[PDB]
Amino acid sequence: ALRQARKDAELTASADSVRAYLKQIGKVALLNAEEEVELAKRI
Amino acid sequence: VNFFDELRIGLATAEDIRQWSYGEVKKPETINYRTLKPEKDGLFCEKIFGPTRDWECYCGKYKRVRFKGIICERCGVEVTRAKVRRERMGHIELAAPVTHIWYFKGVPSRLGYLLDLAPKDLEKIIYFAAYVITSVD
Amino acid sequence: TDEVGQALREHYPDDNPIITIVDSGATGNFTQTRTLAGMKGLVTNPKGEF
Amino acid sequence: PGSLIDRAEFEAENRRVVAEGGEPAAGRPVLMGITKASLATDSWLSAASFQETTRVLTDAAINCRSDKLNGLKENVIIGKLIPAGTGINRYRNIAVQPTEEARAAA
Amino acid sequence: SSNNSVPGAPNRVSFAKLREPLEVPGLLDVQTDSFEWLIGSPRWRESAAERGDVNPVGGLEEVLYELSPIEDFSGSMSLSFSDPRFDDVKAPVDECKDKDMTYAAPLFVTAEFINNNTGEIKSQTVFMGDFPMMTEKGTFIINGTERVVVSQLVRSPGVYFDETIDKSTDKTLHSVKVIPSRGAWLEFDVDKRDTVGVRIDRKRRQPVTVLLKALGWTSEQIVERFGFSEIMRSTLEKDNTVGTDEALLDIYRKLRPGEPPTKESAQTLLENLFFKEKRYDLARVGRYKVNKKLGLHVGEPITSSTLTEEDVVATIEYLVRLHEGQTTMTVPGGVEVPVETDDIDHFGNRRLRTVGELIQNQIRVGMSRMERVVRERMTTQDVEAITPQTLINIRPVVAAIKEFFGTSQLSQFMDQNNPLSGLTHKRRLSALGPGGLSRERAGLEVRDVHPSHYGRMCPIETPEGPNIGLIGSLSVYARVNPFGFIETPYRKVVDGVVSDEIVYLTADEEDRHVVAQANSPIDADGRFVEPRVLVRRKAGEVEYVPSSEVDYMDVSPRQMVSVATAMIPFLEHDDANRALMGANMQRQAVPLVRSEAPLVGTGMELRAAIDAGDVVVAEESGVIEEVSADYITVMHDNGTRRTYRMRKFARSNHGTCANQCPIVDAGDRVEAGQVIADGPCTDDGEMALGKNLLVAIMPWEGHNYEDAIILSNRLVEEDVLTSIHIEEHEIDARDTKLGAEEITRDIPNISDEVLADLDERGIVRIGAEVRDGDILVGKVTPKGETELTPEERLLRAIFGEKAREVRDTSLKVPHGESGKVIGIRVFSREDEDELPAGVNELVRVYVAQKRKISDGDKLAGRHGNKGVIGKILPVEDMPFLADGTPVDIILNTHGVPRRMNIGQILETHLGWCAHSGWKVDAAKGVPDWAARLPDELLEAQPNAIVSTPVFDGAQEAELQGLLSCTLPNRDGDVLVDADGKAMLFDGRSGEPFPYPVTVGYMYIMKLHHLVDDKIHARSTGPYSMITQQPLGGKAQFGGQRFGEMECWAMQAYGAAYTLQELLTIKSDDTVGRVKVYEAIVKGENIPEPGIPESFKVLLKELQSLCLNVEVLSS
Amino acid sequence: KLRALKRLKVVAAFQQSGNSPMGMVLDAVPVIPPELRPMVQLDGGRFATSDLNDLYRRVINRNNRLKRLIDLGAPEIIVNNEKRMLQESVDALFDNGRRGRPVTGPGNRPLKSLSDLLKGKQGRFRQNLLGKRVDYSGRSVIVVGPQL
Amino acid sequence: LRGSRLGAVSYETDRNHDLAPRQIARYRTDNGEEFEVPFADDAEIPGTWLC
Ligand SMILES: [Zn+2]
Repeated sequence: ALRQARKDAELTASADSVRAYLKQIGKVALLNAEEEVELAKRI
Repeated sequence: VNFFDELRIGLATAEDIRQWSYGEVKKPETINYRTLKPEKDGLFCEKIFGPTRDWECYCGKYKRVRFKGIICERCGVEVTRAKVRRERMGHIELAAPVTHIWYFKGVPSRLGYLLDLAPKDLEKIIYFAAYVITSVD
Repeated sequence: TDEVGQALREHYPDDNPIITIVDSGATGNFTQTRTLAGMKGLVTNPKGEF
Repeated sequence: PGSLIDRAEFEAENRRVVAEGGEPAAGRPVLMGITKASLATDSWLSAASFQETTRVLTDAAINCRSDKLNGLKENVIIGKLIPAGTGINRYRNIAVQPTEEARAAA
Repeated sequence: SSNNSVPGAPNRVSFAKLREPLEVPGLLDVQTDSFEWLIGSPRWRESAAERGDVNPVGGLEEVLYELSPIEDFSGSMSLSFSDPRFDDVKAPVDECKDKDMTYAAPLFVTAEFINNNTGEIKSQTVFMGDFPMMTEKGTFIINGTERVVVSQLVRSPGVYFDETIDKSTDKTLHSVKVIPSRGAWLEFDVDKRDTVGVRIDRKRRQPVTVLLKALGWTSEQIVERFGFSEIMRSTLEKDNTVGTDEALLDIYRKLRPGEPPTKESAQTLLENLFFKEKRYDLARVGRYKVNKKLGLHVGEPITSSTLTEEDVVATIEYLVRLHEGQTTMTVPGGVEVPVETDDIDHFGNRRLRTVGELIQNQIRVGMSRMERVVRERMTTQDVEAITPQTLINIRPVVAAIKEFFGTSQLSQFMDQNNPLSGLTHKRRLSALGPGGLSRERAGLEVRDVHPSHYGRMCPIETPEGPNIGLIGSLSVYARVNPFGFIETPYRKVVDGVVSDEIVYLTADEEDRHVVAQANSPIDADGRFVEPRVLVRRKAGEVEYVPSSEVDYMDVSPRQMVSVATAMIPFLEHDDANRALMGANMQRQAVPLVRSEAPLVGTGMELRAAIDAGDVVVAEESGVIEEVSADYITVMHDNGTRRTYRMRKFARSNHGTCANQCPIVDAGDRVEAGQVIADGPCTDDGEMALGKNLLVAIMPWEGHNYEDAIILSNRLVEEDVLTSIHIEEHEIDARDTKLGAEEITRDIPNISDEVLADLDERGIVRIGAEVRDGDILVGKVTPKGETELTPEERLLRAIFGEKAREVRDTSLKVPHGESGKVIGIRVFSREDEDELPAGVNELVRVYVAQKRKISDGDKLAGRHGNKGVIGKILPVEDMPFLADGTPVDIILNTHGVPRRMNIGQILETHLGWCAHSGWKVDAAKGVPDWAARLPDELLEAQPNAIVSTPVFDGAQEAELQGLLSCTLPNRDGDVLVDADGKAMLFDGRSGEPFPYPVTVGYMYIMKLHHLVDDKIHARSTGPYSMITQQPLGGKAQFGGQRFGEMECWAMQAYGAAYTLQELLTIKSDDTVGRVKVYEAIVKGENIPEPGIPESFKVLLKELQSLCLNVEVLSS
Repeated sequence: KLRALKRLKVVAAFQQSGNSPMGMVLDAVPVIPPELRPMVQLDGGRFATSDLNDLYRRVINRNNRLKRLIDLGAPEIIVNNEKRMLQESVDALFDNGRRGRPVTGPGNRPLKSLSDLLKGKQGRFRQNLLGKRVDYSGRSVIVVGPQL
Repeated sequence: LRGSRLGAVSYETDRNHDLAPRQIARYRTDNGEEFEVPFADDAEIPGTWLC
């Protein structure tokens, strides 16, 4: 229902392409300090 | 020279485009701000497109018609007339392939008919919104 | 309008310069003479009606 | 099927195709408007300069349609002599010499 | 009779049979009152107190109050504005005009920063910027130039219910467009089926029930509100969605496509779009329109500029009852309103954004930009260290004002050919511009004359070009409703006694009530005479009501007409096309050197000059102390003296003279409001755009063939039609890369013969006559070092002359121009004058010429006749009367009957009657025709001025009677018989013409379409930039466009080589044009054309688009 | 049937002549000669671009940035966004006003691409090619010459 | 509204009857492309050339 409409809106054209880039970047969330330390040690 | 009889428009290829050009513009500059002379490898470069003045190279090595049809060894601009700046073309070597807009967007879409793809979906392909499979085994 | 125009037509002499110009074929139809003297007639709506 | 082609070309193709095995293509006369008749011409320069320049240009580029430069518009665009009036070869190539009797008189 | 007002008037006898209850208003009130409403001037304050005292509020106050307060997202602080206030202007009008500085005054605003959490007020007086100020004449002065803000007709915000028919169904489909200002629309439509579409923001319709449940109406409340409505209950069944939030989510999906919906977001966004006023504001006019159309509030003040649920549900129910075919309708809490469709062009729905509204809108958008900046910097800046000085940024506001007054289609260049054009450029309504329809978007139905234009907008005067109906002008008596509508005066009649209580109505009250006609028999008591009376109803119908239901009456005739059109005598005899032409070309006359007043005219010759501003008016009564050609010093009754400065030979905005010479003497006593000095086209107070010329109406020798006009040489000898045209040339000595140029006498190669006129330091001496191509400003620039051609080197050394590294670019006067040099105005950086960046010395030279009349200049009377002058005959070969007086011009007869403009005939006849003077010998009573003539008209003097008002003038019988007795000139000689014709003698051959010919005195102007501005030629000149075509426009040499149609015309002839020439070797063959010039000079044959530089540019562009457009040779 | 007819009108077009359909996609973009997109010094030391220089500058900027991104080593998201902008810049260069919004300049004025110079009533194809300003010409107001 | 391309047109007349003699050099890229450059005779030949 509501989640179905969410998934339907997840697949739209978005001809602006800045809105498309924003919906693309919306996929990945933030991180906090300890995982930053872990990533730095790994790299 | 006249003797014009036919004009044949046609889809140009990359090998034709980089055969038309006399150079490869690779810098987004036009004119030096202070001396008001075109930049090297820019959108107005004398080496690529021809001399701004008549029978003069960029460093002024060869300033006479006696020196014509030749290229100055240092600055690289070929010494000729100044009307060649209206005719000589350039080219840009793209680092990634791009699609022409006339054969994708103009209804009826020609890429769509050639590939049997819907434009509502072809737009999702060529603007990096959806994947396609180029080969399945 | 028709009958006013007919009365005006039968009233004028032949040497009258307005009707002399009109009847010569030089310029102008008789309706302009009818509007000059007599009756303007029926005038149209902005939509097209009368 | 459904495509529109010139009557002369249709007849010529039928004369060619009655030989080498005979089969006729069936054709029906059509009355088309002036816009579509003008746009469906043989020369791409004139049609492109008329109307709907983008689509005419792109489908002419696809078809590789070679113009032959024989109308009164494509001869105006490229600046050479038009094929009407004093431009046709019947009048453009007149040899003018003084007459024999008056050449002898001179 | 006469005028009986504006002291110092010429005694101009009037043919006005009726009375004039209301004098014409202050003609320029539409500009001045609007601007002082914007400012909040005390005169406007007391006028508003007289006419609506409850809310005396200026436009700056409104934008400031709607702006105040400004809070951050935290809500812990706020910023507010109050008390707009002006200083005096920094410079007077004339100094502003001379020194190219805009006429402005600073704006001071009291800003207050308030903190919430700790609590302080930071009050200041922030300089908001210079604000342009309108002068006394209704014009702004920007950058020295004079500009006029033209009032704009727009479509007022509100509710507009309209219907269409569907030929596929034959049903009436009704709809509404609730159009706000800067908001989002919503349309409620009834489609082909019996459902109702509620399309909100342009996107894919809606049934009502979704929107009703969105606001919070359950199905039971929808039944209760819409029970009788069959369509509404059908859509309630068709709802296919139950639950308010179930409708809200669908609305959010339809309105936010590509957004994750949440309950709070959908709950708040619908309120945001229509109820949160920051993104939705239908203005004061829109609120008044909606609550008057729907009758929601009656006595309540105008507030809450957003919508409300009551308004929306009332709109829906109004639509459904209007589809039901109801007549009236009561909404709970409001008085009932009639159910009707609304006209898109009725003046109750078409409002007028005047100059004040436009400047207020521009200030509003500038304040919006500044508010965005200020609320950005409220947060980033540290608290307890700031003040409104640090927060306010005035650059976007002044940028918005400067962008409005310069480079906007409504901030038009002031058009001064004659004072009348100055008056009529103002008081002009334009329906095109920003926020209005453009000419390509303009339909045919907007360009007509709705029957609501009567008394609010003249149906005659519109531009004849591609703007007909989009540009018109206000009526004479029109006044502007404070809400932007156009009121009109009317005389109230109660129970059949015509009172004098003049009441102003807009178009709506003109619909409700019923209107009579001024030319009706009032029996000297306010009482009508005949019961059966000419009357207008609501929808433009004309009927015969009895003389008991008439409640309102027109103030006067000529109320429907504009200012310029009211100055046409015998207008009611002219056709509307030729009247339109006469009105449009009455504003194009040029100021002559003499400017003699017309013989026959109207009452608007005097009041269109004292109001236009170009006539100096004695401010307060007194005696003249002293006069000159430069100033008038008046002695007021109480001590004070005042010096009125003139404006001698000042250039207008179109090159015409603007002389002002006094008409008072050293001992005369003047009263307040009296004309004290005539203007460009003024004569003893009243307008004079042309001259009175002796006119015959015969076709003479084919020179007056097809609108051509012949003149006497008499008009050339005595300078009757002769204008003084003043042209302005300018040149600046800027900076450059190689150095700096200098205005000097050290010019490169030119003989010292042409340096005689120049003074010691460049520019010419004052009064030195110049021809085309002469040197005006000696100015030379550096060039650098270019290697010479060898033969130039040899030729230089042969005469020993040096390289002369500098290059001359002097100010040469352009081709086809001559005349004296009046004045030289020179700026400099050394005097510390305001010059743009990188400019050292500016100088302007004013070159004037006395343009006489010639063959080709355009002449015209007041009734749409017009023509180029065919031939200037000598005085002897012109048809002269029996007394030897030659006629001055000869019009054609064949243009008169077919154009239906016989007013020029009548104006001719009365003209002669006004010149010879009449005397009605009332020995045995008064003759029958002269019974209703006013007194002191039974006799008149020679050259006595007269006046016929527009729609009550000389009757034809009265013209016959006046023409019967036209007392002789000097001998016993009645030259013009009772018929109005005379026996002309052929001045060329000698024999008298066999038939009598119409002669009279006609008033004719000189239009600003002179030959010297139009004649143009080019053999070779400048060339265009990207394409190598010749330039054009006559500003350069320029060439004529040999367009596509001429190409077809030459193809049809079979002309091949001429077409090849005109398209190859005269336009684009870059190597071929030098060849054709060489071949012509050397006498050789014209070279064969090559390929044009147009086809090659096309080829290179086609190759640039990845299209291999190759040519195969053969 | 009808879909087959419309497709074959494009498929058979590529089969009859010698055009490979590879030219539909683009690898090297040609640049119009400088004098057809001139940079002129107006009187007053100003400058006037021909409005194609900005589009070419955008294309070169995005292509060079893509080259640097790929050479350095960049994530899939950034590289794909850069490729999409390269596509949009080329699209704007060839035809403005087709996909998305018209690429605007100062004053919110749409830019003039290569298509907007061929197209239009004022484009080369219609006029400035059929009708031209001409030398050896003049104009004047006219009067009647009844003795000629 | 004057304008210039920041260039100068020389009104010189073609002198094809004699030009300074011009030598011709052949440059080659890495990928097998050949280019011919008519360099000046009394001039140095740069082995590395932008082709
Ligand atoms: Zn060099």
